[PDB]
Amino acid sequence: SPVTEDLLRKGFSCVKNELLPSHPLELSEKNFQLNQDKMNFSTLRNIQGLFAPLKLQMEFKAVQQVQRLPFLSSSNLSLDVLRGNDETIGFEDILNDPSQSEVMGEPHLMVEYKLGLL
Amino acid sequence: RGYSFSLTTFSPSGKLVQIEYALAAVAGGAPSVGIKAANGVVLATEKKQKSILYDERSVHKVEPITKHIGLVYSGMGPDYRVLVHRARKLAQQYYLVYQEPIPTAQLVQRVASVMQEYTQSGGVRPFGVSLLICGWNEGRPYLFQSDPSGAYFAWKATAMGKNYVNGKTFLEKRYNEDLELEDAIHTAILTLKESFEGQMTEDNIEVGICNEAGFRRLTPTEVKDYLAA
Amino acid sequence: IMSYNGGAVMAMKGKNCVAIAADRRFGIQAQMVTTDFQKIFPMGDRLYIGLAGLATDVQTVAQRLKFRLNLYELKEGRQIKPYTLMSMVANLLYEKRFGPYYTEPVIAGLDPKTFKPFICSLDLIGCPMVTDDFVVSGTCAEQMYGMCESLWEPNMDPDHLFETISQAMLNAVDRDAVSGMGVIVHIIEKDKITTRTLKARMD
Amino acid sequence: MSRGSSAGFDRHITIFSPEGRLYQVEYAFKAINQGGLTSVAVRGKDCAVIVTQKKVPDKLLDSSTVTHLFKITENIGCVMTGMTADSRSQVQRARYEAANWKYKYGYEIPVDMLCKRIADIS
Amino acid sequence: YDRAITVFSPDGHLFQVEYAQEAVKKGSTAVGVRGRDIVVLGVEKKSVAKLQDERTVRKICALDDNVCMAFAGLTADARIVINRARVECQSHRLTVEDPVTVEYITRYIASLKQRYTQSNGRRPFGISALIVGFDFDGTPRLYQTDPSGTYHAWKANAIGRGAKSVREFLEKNYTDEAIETDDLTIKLVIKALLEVVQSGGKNIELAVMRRDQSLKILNPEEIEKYVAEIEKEK
Amino acid sequence: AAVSVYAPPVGGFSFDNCRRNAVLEADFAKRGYKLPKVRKTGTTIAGVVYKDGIVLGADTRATEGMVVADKNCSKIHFISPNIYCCGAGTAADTDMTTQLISSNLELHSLSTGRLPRVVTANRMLKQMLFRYQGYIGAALVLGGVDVTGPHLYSIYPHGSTDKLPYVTMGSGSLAAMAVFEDKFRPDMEEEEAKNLVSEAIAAGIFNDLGSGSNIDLCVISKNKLDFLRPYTVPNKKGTRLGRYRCEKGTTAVLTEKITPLE
Amino acid sequence: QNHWFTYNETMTVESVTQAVSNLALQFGEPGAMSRPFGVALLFG
Amino acid sequence: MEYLIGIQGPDYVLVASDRVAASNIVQMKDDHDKMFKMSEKILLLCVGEAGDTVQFAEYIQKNVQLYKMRNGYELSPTAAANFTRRNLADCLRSRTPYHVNLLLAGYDEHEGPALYYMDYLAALAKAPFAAHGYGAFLTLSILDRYYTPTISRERAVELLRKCLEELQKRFILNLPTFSVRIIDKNGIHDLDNISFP
Amino acid sequence: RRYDSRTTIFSPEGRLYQVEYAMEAIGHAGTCLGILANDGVLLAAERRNIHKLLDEVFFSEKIYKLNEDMACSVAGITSDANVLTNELRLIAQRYLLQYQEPIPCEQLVTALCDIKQAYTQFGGKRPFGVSLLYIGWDKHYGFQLYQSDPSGNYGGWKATCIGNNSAAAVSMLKQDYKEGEMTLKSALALAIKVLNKTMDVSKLSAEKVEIATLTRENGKTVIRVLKQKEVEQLIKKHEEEEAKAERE
Repeated sequence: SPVTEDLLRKGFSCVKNELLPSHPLELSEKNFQLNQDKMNFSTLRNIQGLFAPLKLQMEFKAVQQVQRLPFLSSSNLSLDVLRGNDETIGFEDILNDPSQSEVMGEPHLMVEYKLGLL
Repeated sequence: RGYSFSLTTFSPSGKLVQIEYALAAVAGGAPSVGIKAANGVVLATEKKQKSILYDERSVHKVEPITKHIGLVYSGMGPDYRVLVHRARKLAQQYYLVYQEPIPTAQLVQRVASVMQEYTQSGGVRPFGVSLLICGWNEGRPYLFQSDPSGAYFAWKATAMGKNYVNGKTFLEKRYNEDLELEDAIHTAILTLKESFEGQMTEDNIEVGICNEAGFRRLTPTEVKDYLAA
Repeated sequence: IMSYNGGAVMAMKGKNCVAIAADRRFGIQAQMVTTDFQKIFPMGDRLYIGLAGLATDVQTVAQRLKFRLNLYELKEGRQIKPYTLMSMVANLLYEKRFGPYYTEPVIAGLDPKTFKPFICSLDLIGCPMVTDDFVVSGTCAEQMYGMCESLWEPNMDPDHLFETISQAMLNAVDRDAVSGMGVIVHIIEKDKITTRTLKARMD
Repeated sequence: MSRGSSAGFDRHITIFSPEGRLYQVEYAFKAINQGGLTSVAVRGKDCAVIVTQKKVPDKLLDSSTVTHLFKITENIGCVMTGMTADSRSQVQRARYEAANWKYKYGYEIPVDMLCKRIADIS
Repeated sequence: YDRAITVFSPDGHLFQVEYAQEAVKKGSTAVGVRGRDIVVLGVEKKSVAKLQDERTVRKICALDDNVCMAFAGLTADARIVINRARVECQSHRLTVEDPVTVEYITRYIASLKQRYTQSNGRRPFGISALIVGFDFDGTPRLYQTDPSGTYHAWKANAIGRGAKSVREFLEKNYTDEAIETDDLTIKLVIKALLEVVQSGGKNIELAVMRRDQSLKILNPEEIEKYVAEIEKEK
Repeated sequence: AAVSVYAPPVGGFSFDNCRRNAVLEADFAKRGYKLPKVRKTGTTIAGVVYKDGIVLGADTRATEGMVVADKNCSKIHFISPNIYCCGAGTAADTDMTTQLISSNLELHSLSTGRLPRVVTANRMLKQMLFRYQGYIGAALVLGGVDVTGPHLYSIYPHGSTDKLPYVTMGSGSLAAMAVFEDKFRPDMEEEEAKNLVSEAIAAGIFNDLGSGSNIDLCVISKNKLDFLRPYTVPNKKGTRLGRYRCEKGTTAVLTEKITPLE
Repeated sequence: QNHWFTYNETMTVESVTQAVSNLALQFGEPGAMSRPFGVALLFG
Repeated sequence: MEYLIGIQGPDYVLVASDRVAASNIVQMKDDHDKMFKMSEKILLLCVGEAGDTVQFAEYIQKNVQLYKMRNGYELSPTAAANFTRRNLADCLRSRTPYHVNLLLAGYDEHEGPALYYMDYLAALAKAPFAAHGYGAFLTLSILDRYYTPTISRERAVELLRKCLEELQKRFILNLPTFSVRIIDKNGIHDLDNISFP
Repeated sequence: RRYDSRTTIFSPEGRLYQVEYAMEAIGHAGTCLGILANDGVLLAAERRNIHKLLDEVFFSEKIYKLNEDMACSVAGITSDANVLTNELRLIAQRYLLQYQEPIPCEQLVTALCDIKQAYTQFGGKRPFGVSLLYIGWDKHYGFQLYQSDPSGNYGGWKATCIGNNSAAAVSMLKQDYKEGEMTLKSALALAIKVLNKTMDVSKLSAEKVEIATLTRENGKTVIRVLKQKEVEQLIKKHEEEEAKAERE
């Protein structure tokens, strides 16, 4: 820890160091929105009841699947006022803005991966 | 018509029924007038809060952006505050990088794209709203109008809103360029007077200028002074 | 770490004239593999940039900056003001603040509208600062402030500016092992760009 | 959702009318009167009295757990009118939003911000 | 009972596949036949359009130095399939130092076609291929895909509109004598294609492939010369 | 475009250099080569709370080691119409981490129609700095008047906060804050406060190595915002005695190209 | 083949009919299918 | 370790090599062609850490044929270099502490030949004659001494022979025989191997 | 028929009806010329908005500029062209970042046609209504022009005309094109003649047309737009030539 049970499409990534975290501010930056949402969900589930996290997360799921196709930039106008970051500009949009992506994948491959078919 | 009821399908002539319906909806709203002059611009509109039960403060129409961009809606009330907040966020996002204020054109393009993004998708209605925005960059005044589908125009004397055809016809014979704000404000007041269903009062006009100082919004007593004059 | 390669760049503001100069050398520590390796990039027309440091990151940062500059120029219509590129490179460097690059860029150019000379500088991770008289950065940073401070003078014509930028480099860069063997001088006057190549000690 | 949107000019929220009116939200406006109540709030110059109405359907029901006047913050109230099953959720949502704002900015909220947040999330 | 791929009919007869086949049976024709050591892949151009340039619009695409390609139907889907096949061929060559056989790549294309028939949210690829090429052992090979999922190791079949007539003509003339030399195969395929087309030479393209000489299209002068030679019938 | 991409790119602080950086540093540490450095501008910052408003001030030297990189670098930024901050150490980080909060507060002020309150800035700065546990160091001195009254804060590079009536942070600060400890009295006047802070910053600038050149003050009184720069020049460079300018033809030349622009 | 690699023995026909039927049972609602497998097999 | 040199000229990009293997104290094979081929006009020399070299070269070689097969025409040496450098930098910094040296070649149809030198941190120069390995130290001066700016194809072989004789005489290791390939505007020509008895 | 409610269903005869209907959308836009000459590659346009209260904007409203040489012209629903032009600029710049050469035509036209088609296979999104016309130069194939399609059927056209009244304009262009020998001035005259032949015959003016060229000189491809006063004399010359028909 998985065995094999196309290398040109995905290659040149040794197994050595993905199970070896980089500079300690790695798991607190690669996964930040997920961790903040998890903490808020746990707090609400503990103090307010079991209805609020279920309702809010299923609202997230409902609003998530109306954006443009993955191979184009997503405006994400909605889901933002609902998340609570409506005006909380920070080190997430001014640095390496995804609109000007330096590298871009194939459309069919990206959409079929987003669907999870692969 | 079966080809209607869904914005993702083309009618067998070439059109989008939902987009035209939203355009008619935003046409059926509140009149608004914008005048571009050699010295500045003026945006004039009126509110439905006629009864004294309402308040002058709190809710307000012409919300400024940063210091040089000001807008006004002519559509659905609860359906442009999110858009305004997005516009302010975009202005600040541009301001952190490129340490110099947003020019108008880039903001217009970005807001038009974000508004259009809820047209091509499937399952969400388009925004019912159409808003003018005025800017002042490089010693020049800028005026633009946005459509529900999203197509900016370099308009000069648009009177879009309720009964906008009469406003356009009236304005097509008064504006002659090379004017200061003093005459432009009077022209806008006359255009609103042409179709108001009543007389203008001290608390029915929300004019806002964008001269080479910023986006000052005229105080109610100042509006009273101009209305009397 | 700015010793695995070499480099040194200046910038002097004269009288409606700005001058930028570099040193041509690329070698792996003691060894040397080539004599021609450009470190001056023609971004815009009357603007230039002066990357100097570890070369393998110089190339990458130059490519990314050129890409973003083309994007902004095409989208926004007209040319870029010299102050904007300052924040441009600041943002680009702070993009990887934790995984830092190795570049100490210098920007020198003219305003396309006012023709008022402008010179700035940057540190490793991006900290904007502007000096009126001159600025210098590179591997041999220590042995240039002394040469430049005395020889400088305000309100200099292009000829004296070229002489001063030549004298503050030609006999001030040879006092070091790495970063030698050739000097390129770029003089940017009001109407026409001009490039010159000096000759120095071949050691 | 594997049930689709019902076809019709007034059967779903995301379909515009031919003239451009949202009929579903108009039905929502008409829905408040279904429960049947009346609430009046008047502000003077130094007080903000709120009056409402209370109706007991029968005698067995207790008279202490049927109130329609909840509390949002330490010094903010509400006179929620309409279907109880939805006001009971908006009250919790407003309480959570108020707590979050107090945690993020460290002072009691002006009424306008709470109203705007509720309006946006509605 | 034909409004979704996932649904069936009271008798069976998955109908979206049949409709896709009907759509495929609307484009320009295509043929192909193997010989001793030769393969031809001639096609026919529906319209001249002298203003348009024949360089960009074409059907005989290259898939490898030993595998070529000719489709019929909607252009964009065929282009997507060819791109994916090129990528898969290169990936297989990278993962195993051995030039890819015809059967493997044609199976990959068939599987890619069949994958887009399992949910009523993705339409099937409506095209038909004529994969043909030389293996690593020297044996000439030819195949033919199908929109649904199938493929057969045909010999001298044809696709496109009006394919029954050309198929009958080919089956009524295919013999070991006609596949002995090189130019005999060209004569046979030209005689086959001359049926459906109005006038030969104007809008007929060929692609002669030899043993490890890579794909080589034919200029109009050689086509005219071959037609003139085949016009000596008595 | 590319043929080896699956997921859309995600913004934020990139980290695709540390793996190479660590091995390169290990290679270059034992070989006695040059080492990277940043502008660790250890500077004195002073602030006092007099009767009406607040007074701020800091020195204007920006070093990058043992060499004076700059002689004029503003240590006072802009956050709001009536809130100012100061930086200390690693100016690159402090510039961005103040500009971000300035923009956020501007958005809040635009959305509220009233002047911001200092406690909001304190809360946001504390939250951000504690979120980035260490690895970013910017000692700040946050001061500003609001609707309630004068305020002052002493944010640390780990998230600590205080509400002192006077504070001095930076590399060389003990001299200035000892001058404060000796001379300060409660409820002073405006000019006296300005003189006191000027004297403290002068003591700090003289009795230290990390500070030098000019000083400035940032009086932010209730109904008048002032920004004096520079305020006083304690040291003035002398004059060059002999002319050492080189004339035309002094330097040689090998090749030359002339290209005319428009 | 995976079972042979794991347990190091030969197959039993029931032990593979069960596996293939379990795979074919997934009709319904992830590369999951959406229609029943219109096929039939005679394992021998 | 190993040895790689390449001399430029008017219309050739002549490169040598060292057909040899490596192990602990043993020579596994005495003829191991290091010269991977890109196209009909491009070579790619590569010496580095074991395994990573043959993997990276294979990956970068089954990517240039894709461009030709997808666009009809062929890449240019400058594009090939600026692509190989980018791939090497992105992959090395990503997750792998590589150690590979490369020496591109090639002859386009507009500007003469082109020879590129690249270290293991993904730099890119355009030296007229470069070297790799350890023999670079002992042979680069010899290459520089006799290198007239213009060299005839006949004299290039003689210069290479002298430069290899000096290495074979003054080096610790036992490089027994070398390979020689010269590129012109006719494909990839080949020459008889250089073997020292 | 009933098989046109969603853009994922075929027809008994075999056809995608939704994309066929979307093909008619580009039939309600201004005409677009763009004949190809020996040296330059002229590109005319049309400005539908001819109202009296519109201020001028830079680079007209149709002709764009992609990276340094290639331009484009749009038609149909203009609300969906600002996204395509932006993404196409992005793909060109991304290719330049990858390989340090100017982009060829194919690696741009095919790249955009890929996305344009991909929105016609994942039902739930309406296809883009556009008829983008391309233009540019490279060093591999000289000067060439391409014309796109909402479904995606790009072909290397030498002279075409998208938009309304396309049939008559295309036919008369086919009947009056001097293939092989073609000059920039003669191409411009032919374009003016074609524009006068089409449209409602309003005699045209400087406030109804836009012209872009691609003269390549001095080893640096440039794109220039003719001035407002640079076409009035051209129209006058064409009118004089037309009136000089002699006859009796």
